[PDB]
Amino acid sequence: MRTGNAD
Amino acid sequence: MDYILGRYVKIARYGSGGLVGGGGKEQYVENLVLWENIIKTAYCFITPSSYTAALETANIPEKDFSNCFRFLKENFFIIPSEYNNNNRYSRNFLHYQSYGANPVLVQDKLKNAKVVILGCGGIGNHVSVILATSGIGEIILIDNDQIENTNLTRQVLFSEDDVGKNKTEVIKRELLKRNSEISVSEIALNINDYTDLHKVPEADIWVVSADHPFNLINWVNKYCVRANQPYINAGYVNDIAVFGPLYVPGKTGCYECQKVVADLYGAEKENIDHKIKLINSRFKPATFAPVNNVAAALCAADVIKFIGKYSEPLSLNKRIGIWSDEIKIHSQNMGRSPVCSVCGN
Ligand SMILES: *NP(=O)(O)OC[C@H]1O[C@@H](n2cnc3c(N)ncnc32)[C@H](O)[C@@H]1O
Ligand SMILES: [Mg+2]
Ligand SMILES: [Mg+2]
Ligand SMILES: [Zn+2]
Repeated sequence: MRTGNAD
Repeated sequence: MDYILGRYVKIARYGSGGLVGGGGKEQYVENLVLWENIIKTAYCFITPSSYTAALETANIPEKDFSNCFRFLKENFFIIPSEYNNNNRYSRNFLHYQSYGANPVLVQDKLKNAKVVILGCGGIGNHVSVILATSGIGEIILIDNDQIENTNLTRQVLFSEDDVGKNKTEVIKRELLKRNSEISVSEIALNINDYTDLHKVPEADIWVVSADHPFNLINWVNKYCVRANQPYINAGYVNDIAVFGPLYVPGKTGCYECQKVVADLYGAEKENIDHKIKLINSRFKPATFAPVNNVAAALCAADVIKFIGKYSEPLSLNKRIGIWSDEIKIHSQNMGRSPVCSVCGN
């Protein structure tokens, strides 16, 4: 979780 | 000065004593005699009763009764009779009571609130319906996409008959079928430049449940700092459910305060940079409804707490991951930095 999230 | 036993109290024998209560405030009482006396005390308050009226009928020493009453009170197992008074939100009222809150005042704060759902996909679907059925008074839905068949794995308000229709219009229909006492409005908008955020209305909080481009979150963050607008982000990184941060102007850190999440989706070498950009443009998350739904659920919880004020949101100053392929919950620290280039002083 060291990159951005999708949703 | 009348107290009543909350309906959310339960009692069991366990180990060398007993249990009183359930959830975060469950207490193990090893001392059997004390456990028995707590039960006798609790029983006095099934109907609204004063301390003295209960002490009259309890038939245990006042020293013991006083101890038991303090114990029940400090866990919100007994609550003011005032706070317990048909009601579609009645199960939520038990939840608020269990934190020592007056459930009618919480409900009033939710009723008076306005929330923006920015992105009406997996996360947006699940957050919106929780908020609608919890009685958030005004919900603004923002998206510009149409429903596709692949969306039905996560996007719970959509049916097969809805494929091809606009997401905002179907969410609105489904929310009002579930709670016709609230207000829902739609905005057809794709934020593809920073400046489009000027088209998003002020609200009590934004739910940021949109994910294109990769730096939308950076845009939203900067805009919300500048506009004094609270927001919460949620979603997933493949199989990890993520929620937070919950950004509150002048109080919590922003997305850029601490430098934990990657922000260069690229390379200093142009040749390599173009390869990276292609791979990341082709990126499709490995979505899984359980991951989606966890993130959405805990995001909605923090919105209800932020507005309702009865308990502190988990994601203040934190971006929280919940793993789905192992047992793990981990927080990235996003506390305020006095040196944040975005939100500092
Ligand atoms: N995570 P997913 O299930 O793909 O849902 C995301 C929703 O958010 C919409 N969306 C994505 N980026 C934007 C922007 N920049 N503006 C407005 N809406 C956006 C997607 O259409 C999807 O429904
Ligand atoms: Mg998508
Ligand atoms: Mg789509
Ligand atoms: Zn900051």
